[PDB]
Amino acid sequence: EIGRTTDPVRMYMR
Amino acid sequence: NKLNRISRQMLQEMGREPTPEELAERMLMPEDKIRKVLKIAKEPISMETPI
Amino acid sequence: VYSYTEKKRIRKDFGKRPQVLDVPYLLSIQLDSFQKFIEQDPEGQYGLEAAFRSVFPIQSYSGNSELQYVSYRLGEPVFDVQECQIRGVTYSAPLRVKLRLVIYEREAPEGTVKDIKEQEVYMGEIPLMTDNGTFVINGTERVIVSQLHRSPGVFFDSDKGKTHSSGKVLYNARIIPYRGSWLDFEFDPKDNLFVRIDRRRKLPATIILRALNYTTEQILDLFFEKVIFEIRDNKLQMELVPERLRGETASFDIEANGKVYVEKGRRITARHIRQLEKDDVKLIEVPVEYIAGKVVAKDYIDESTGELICAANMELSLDLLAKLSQSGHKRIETLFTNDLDHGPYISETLRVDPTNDRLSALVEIYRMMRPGEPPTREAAESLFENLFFSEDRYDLSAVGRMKFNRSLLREEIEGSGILSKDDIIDVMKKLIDIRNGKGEVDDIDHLGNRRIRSVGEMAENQFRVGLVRVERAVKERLSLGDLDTLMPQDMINAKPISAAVKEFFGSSQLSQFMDQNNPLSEITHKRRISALGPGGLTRERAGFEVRDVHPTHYGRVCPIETPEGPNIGLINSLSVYAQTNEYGFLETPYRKVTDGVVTDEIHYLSAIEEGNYVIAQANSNLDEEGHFVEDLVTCRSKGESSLFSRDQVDYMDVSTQQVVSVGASLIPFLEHDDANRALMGANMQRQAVPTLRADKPLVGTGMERAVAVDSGVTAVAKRGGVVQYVDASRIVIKVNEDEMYPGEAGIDIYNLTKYTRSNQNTCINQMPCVSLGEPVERGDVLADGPSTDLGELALGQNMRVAFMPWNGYNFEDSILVSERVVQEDRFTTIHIQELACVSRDTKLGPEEITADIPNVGEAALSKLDESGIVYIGAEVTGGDILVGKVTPKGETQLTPEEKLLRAIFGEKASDVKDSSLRVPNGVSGTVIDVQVFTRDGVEKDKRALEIEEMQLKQAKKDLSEELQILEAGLFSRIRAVLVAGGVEAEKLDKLPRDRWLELGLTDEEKQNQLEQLAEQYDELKHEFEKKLEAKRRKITQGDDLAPGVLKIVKVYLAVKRRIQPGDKMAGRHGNKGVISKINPIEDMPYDENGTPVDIVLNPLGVPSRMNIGQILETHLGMAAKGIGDKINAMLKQQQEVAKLREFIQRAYDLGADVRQKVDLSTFSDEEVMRLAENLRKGMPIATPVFDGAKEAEIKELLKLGDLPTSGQIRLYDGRTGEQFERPVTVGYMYMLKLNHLVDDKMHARSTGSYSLVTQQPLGGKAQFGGQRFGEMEVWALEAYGAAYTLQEMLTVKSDDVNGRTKMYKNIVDGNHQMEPGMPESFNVLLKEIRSLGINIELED
Repeated sequence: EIGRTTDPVRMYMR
Repeated sequence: NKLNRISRQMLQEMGREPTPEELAERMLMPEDKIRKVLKIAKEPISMETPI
Repeated sequence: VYSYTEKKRIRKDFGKRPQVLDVPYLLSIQLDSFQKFIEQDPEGQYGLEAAFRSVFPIQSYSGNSELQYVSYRLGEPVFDVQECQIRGVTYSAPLRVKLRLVIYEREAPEGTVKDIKEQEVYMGEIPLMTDNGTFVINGTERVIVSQLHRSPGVFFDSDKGKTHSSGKVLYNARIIPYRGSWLDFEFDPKDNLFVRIDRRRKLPATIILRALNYTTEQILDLFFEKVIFEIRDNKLQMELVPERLRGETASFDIEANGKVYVEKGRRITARHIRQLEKDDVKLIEVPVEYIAGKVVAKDYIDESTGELICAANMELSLDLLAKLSQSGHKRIETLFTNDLDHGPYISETLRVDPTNDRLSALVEIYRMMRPGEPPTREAAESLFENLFFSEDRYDLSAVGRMKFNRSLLREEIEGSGILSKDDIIDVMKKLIDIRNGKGEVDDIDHLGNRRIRSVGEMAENQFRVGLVRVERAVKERLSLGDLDTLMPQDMINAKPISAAVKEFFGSSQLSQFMDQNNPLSEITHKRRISALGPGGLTRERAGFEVRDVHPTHYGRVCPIETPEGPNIGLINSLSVYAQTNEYGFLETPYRKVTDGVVTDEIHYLSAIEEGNYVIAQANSNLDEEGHFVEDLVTCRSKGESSLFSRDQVDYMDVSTQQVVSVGASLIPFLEHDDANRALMGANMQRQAVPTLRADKPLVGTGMERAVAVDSGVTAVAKRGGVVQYVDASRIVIKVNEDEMYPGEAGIDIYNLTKYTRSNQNTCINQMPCVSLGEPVERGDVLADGPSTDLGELALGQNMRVAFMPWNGYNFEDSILVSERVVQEDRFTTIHIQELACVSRDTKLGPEEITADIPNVGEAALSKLDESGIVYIGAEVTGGDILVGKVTPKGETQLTPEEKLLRAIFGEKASDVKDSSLRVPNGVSGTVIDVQVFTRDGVEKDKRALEIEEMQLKQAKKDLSEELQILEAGLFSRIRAVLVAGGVEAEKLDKLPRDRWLELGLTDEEKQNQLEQLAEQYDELKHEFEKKLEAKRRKITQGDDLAPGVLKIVKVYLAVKRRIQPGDKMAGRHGNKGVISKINPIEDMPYDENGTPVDIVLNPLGVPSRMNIGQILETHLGMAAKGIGDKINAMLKQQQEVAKLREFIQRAYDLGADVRQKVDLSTFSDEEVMRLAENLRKGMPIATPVFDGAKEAEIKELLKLGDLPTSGQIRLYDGRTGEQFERPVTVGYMYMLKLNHLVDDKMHARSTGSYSLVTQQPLGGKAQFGGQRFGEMEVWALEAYGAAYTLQEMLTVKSDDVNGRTKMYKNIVDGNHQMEPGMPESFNVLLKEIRSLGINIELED
């Protein structure tokens, strides 16, 4: 999954 | 916040938007204080608003 | 035959084709849609019922609770249209929905409820449409313009061979729903299918097939056909179908049953296929190398151990054949591939597909849709099931389902609104078929693929959005633990729904300000189709193919009338007879042509039904019974047009006007104009300002009455009768006996709009056109609105025009105007402006409206009363104080010299600041109305009390003198009833009037009628009482002003603007022009009788622009005015009525085989005289759009007067008296005054207010702003050597703060020298670059 998206909320959820 | 839920509980009890006189006898405070609360400036308009 | 409103002035029709279908109600596109919106529909199909049934019932999370819908109703509006236009609020009706909350019982699937609570909850107010299709939203009238968008469904576009070097067409499919995601399919240059969702990253197309729970064998079963090989103990014989061999060349001998058919190296010809079919060959013997590349179909496993011999979709070879030979398998199924007819695209896509299971495909879909988070099984399943297969997040339409089934050639037109496996499979199959070679790609500009939304549909969509917004909160509230014995009113907030509806109606791209400077402007704004808006293309991303005019626009969308500029072809206008389908597709009427005759029955055909039939032309002659008089006629069959036999035609056009809109059907001689000039004339005809006196079009079309009546400017009689009382502001009609209901007293009262302002600050005024004691009938006009004359549209004035060059005063497009045109007030217009003066509550104290203004003399306060407001009727010029207002201010903190001056002169300062309202500089009007609004906590000044007394007196007076008229009519009805059946000649007037309604009669219904009249009278009395109390309580009540403002004073000024050089005038044929001189009367060219011309126009504008329609309009106007002058001469000599009859009949009998027989011998010798008095300023002439008057008829009309048939007369010079060397074209042309007046364009500035961040002047003429000296002007000054002019342009005149004050002081000190400095914008730029991490600095 690292690193596909920027989305700093999605990273927190992950 | 209290004034925003009292004036919306009287929307569905009267059928139309109330008046600052009627909130005064409902919120138990003088009309002058309610006029001050309603005169609080909201979030300012962005200067990049297309006009 | 002729109506009483049309016997006054009959327009002479030159059209020759008889009309079959009369022009429909023009504003029926705006009125039917909103009628469908707010309408109690027993079936949940249209409007609010559909939204309520598609959202409710709301059920909690299995918590044995449910909120369900019962009914709804629209309440009475608080204020009507006029009151809400005055106050400044929305005209709307309160929506009051009746709900029902039910609580179930535990341990029951659908068991009996324990308690029910049925309550009516108010949820928002929805704005209401007026009688004309407009909305009053914040006091202003707005129009919700219709939208032309792509219909939902599946559209198989292509790529046209571009975007690739080799030039391959990459066919693609796309499923568009009303609400949901986009399931695009496509091809890559390698012929592999792909699918992308929401225009995201591209994925192989078999991933979605696997996600739909399909194996590889099932996919190969769906998208391919089998080739059954067999092991017949030797050589691997296979079953053969002869059709499979088409387009093939076998390198061996195709020999079956020992019979040679195709030799070595021979192509399998059609004759070979026929021979094989005749011999009925079903089994052949093939070489073992024939399977060297054939792809197997299914999974063949070993019989002994179960190991995988060959998986599905894998090409067989010799070793694989051997491994399946001794294993025990005899039937071998292989795919049918080809290169021309049956391509193997799905097989290759499977070979590129990374996944191999349903869960892997779902995980790949999840990683494409939501990248960067770990995918769960149930999360991926939920995402896929909520993409296209959920009723909430996806809905195609009814229209989408119909188009989806039509495109796939199904038989049903209705079905589920969500996709299924069959739909996706069928779309993929049809895309593959189009790739193979059969099938055609769609065109997205066809009007069978584009759909029309309107006010009702868009309003319903926004209401449904609000409903789901409130259903989220309702579902959260029911599950929140509480039981709670609550009513169905504590869960619903009316602010989401009302906010959504207000957002749509007030702030939207399709909800725009109405154009109100004409009846034509309003009518053509309401009948407007726009490709833009929420859900359509933009002005920048739109190409060339949506702007073009398609062959399917014929009869549905006007080709010429479109705005020229950034959006040309995006703001189209509806045609005259065009309608809208049940689904929203434009359709146009055609009349059925049976076996050999053209019947009168009319069928409406959409753009897809139109292509199947062959449709004749309206310019086709019929032999008085139906048959085409020719042997073959010209028609259009499938887009293209050619000549067809008269036995082949299926339909015929209804009219010659059906191709053009209602603005382009008002141009006489349109077929002689160039299309560019016709477009310009159509677009300029709706900018014309209504003048002081509407004249009439002397050369019209016959579409004027339709535009004037089908709009809302006139006053049209609802029922027939006799005019009982006329006045400048009221008409009272006494209805006929046969048009009255049995109970009511039949009188109609029409109150006229007098001197109100429109959106464009023009004047709206209705003046009656009937007289006292005059018969009217239903549909006759009673008053004329702006730009209307006796019920006809009259946009401008028709004036004598000469086409000649006159000393360079009409050089490029300029116009030379006589002084009689400005003396007679032909182009004088009235403009009304609204000026407001708000008194707010500042921090230092409130602002007052006193007349005691400091620093002003007694001369300035002469037009103000004791209350500080201007009088009504006062003539105020620029700078005069209208409303005197003073604001408190702090401490001045004056300079040492100022305080020395104060000490010397002893004049102390004033603590208040003069902030009074004053007339804008340049305008000079008359105050016609003052309105005062006061907050409900503030004492009213004497002026507001006087206004209130006037309003209360007027309300009581109006109600009293409507009740007087109604009572008088009712008592006259009673008296007329009492004459028959109980006759009383003079036994009635002695007793009082009140006792006439309580007298007895026989045992019939006449006593019931007398009692019904008495009951009606009592109801009228009590209605007057209740209306008077309501009006009093509504007048005396306070106003709901904005927070902060104490009172508002509004002043209305009426300005009469005469014509002057610089004003823009035009005609109906795209011939615009700015007038340049106002010539004296004795300087204008004059003919043999001394009559000067009014307008001199340049002949050079005609040949280069090809608007020849104006020359013919000039000649026909000359002929019409000649007939009028002959009638006027006969009327001035008061000869006789027989002479008038003879001449007017001879004038109405021209010309060559026209319709409109008049038969003037049935007139009554007093209707002849009114007609002749109305025809003494010129006989009006109707020239239809493409039917028209031939020039031979114009010559005949010119002969019928005494004018030369050349159209040209000998003209003399007013200044020298010498005739011009050649005859010049004189005649009458209908001129218009466009709304581009020069006193709204002129601006000038020296020093004013400067901006805030960049200290530069502001924008033009609203805040006294400067002219932009942009980059191209800087290049122009650099192309010269003007280095000092440029430097003063960009430093001292604009931006340098110290330098501009220094320059002003230098100029007023007589020294012209600049001290430039550096602009403030560069300092702003340095600070903004420096407030990044970058260090920019000036160094020396």
